[PDB]
Amino acid sequence: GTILIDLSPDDKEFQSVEEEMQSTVREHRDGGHAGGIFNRYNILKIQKVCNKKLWERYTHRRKEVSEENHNHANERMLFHGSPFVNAIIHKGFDEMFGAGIYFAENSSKSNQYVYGIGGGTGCPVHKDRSCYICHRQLLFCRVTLGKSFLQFSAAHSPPGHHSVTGRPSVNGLALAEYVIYRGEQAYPEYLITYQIMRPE
Ligand SMILES: CN(C)CC(=O)Nc1ccc2[nH]c(=O)c3ccccc3c2c1
Ligand SMILES: [Zn+2]
Repeated sequence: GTILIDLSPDDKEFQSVEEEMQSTVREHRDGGHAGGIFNRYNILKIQKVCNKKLWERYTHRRKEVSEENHNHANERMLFHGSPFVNAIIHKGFDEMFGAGIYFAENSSKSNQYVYGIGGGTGCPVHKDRSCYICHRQLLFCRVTLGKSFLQFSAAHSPPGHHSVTGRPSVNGLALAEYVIYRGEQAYPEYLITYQIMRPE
């Protein structure tokens, strides 16, 4: 029962999401090996994901979490990159910091997983991990963290916790990464279609 509502570029909801994509790009310690070499994206399309089943399932668990955490869901908007975005938007999320589902504040970190682990073999057409041509897709997701276990960084949550926060302890300009272990603690709210852009 998933529908995808296309947002117009002049829509304020389109604009606030593009600005989160763009302003959270960083350099990566692999010099672009996994995700490509770029400072910004070309946003081709932003679609709002509407699914009543999956939404109700998210909100039910969010209420459970907040009740176990002094009425605080600790809800964030985070990026998720995966080859299986198609399954995720229709079926929901299913089952470094464990065997959970990973999310990032840096859009460019999630971009490293679009074609698979460590960027896989790159795009299906050119086998190029820095392809400036093929169309990529990321999810921008509403995620319930509850009480998050702090991990200073370079299955189930820990007892009494609802998620893990990977705090970058060495990396200079990195933002945080997060892990949940219950698929129903995240709702995929926007599907973003884009290309990475070659520096001039
Ligand atoms: C056991 N690991 C090789 C599996 C793994 O790394 N899976 C995986 C799979 C997909 C992932 N997608 C992300 O957007 C992401 C963002 C920040 C950190 C990790 C991820 C991410 C991680
Ligand atoms: Zn390509």
